Amino acid sequence: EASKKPRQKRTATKAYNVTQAFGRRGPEQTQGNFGDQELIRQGTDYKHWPQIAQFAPSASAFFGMSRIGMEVTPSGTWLTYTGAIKLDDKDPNFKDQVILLNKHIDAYKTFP
Amino acid sequence: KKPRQKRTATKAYNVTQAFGRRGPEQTQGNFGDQELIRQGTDYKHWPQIAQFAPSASAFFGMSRIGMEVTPSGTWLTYTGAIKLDDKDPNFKDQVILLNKHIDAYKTFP
Ligand SMILES: Nc1nc2c(ncn2[C@@H]2O[C@H](COP(=O)(O)OP(=O)(O)OP(=O)(O)O)[C@@H](O)[C@H]2O)c(=O)[nH]1
Repeated sequence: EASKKPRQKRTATKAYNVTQAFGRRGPEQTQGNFGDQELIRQGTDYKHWPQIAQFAPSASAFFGMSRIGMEVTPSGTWLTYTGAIKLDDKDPNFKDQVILLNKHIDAYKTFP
Repeated sequence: KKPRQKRTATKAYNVTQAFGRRGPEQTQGNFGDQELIRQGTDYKHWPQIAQFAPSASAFFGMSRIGMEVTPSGTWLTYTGAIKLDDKDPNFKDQVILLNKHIDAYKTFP
């Protein structure tokens, strides 16, 4: 039931984890690089998910803020995206936010 | 003043008001024709566009995420790609729709 969904609409959870929904973390251009082993294993059941999720864009923001392209290639047709989301450094939590995000960025380098 | 990434554009609060002018620069959005820019989530093809926007889980799962410090602040960066389903009956309509919007600003009067 979880795996029936198009990839961009999947919701990772302990039962259907980040690796299962979105592939092994890793270094390549269109492979995901985000998550330490606890997030990878728990998905949205991760205890600090909401403090990560506060940075994800709404659908309107996703198409409003991003640089969208379309590439047709031997594998299919791909909607490419790029953008950046500013952290609020007025937020007393800003320090914590950074540390939490950096915990998960490229964390895969540190384990098998 | 919701966080920018949480805003939702509508006729009352439009793509330009919410996310700024469409343009060539790396901090600007390039997506939307004049009608989508005016209507936001009221746009008559919104559902067919939104079908490609990632869940929170998917945004963080699929993307290459980074963090950069610049004079304007600290930025969570993201890049990646969302494969269209070839075998969907509506694939061809999706292509047309996407083409209508990507860098549409280049032809605005
Ligand atoms: N970046 C990106 N990669 C994708 C996308 N769709 C498929 N891929 C990659 O191509 C592979 C092809 O697998 P699919 O059958 O499309 O999806 P799956 O989740 O592996 O398979 P099921 O869960 O059994 O449906 C995936 O494992 C991904 O790594 C996408 O929308 N974006």
